[PDB]
Amino acid sequence: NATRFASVYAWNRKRISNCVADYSVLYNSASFSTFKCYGVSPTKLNDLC
Amino acid sequence: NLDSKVGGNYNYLYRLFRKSNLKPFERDISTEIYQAGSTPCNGVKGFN
Repeated sequence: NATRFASVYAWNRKRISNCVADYSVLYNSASFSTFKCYGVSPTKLNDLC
Repeated sequence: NLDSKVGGNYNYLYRLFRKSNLKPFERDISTEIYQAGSTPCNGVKGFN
């Protein structure tokens, strides 16, 4: 939800550790245009750690 | 030297994904489209 991002080569990385993730609002909420994700399903990520 | 074909041999088949693991000495011949991941996609391939 950040206002301004960085460039494609200027891309910034944010370390995520010691956190609990809720992926229902990030996927099933239908607030995003599209997603392409290989090797794992979006619903599996909630039961996988 | 026999069963191999140029460009792959598609006669034989294998089921990569299934809703559950088969018990020993059990046969499932179904070739239809079923649930792959944890989200039921209701038949035809799609929806991850």
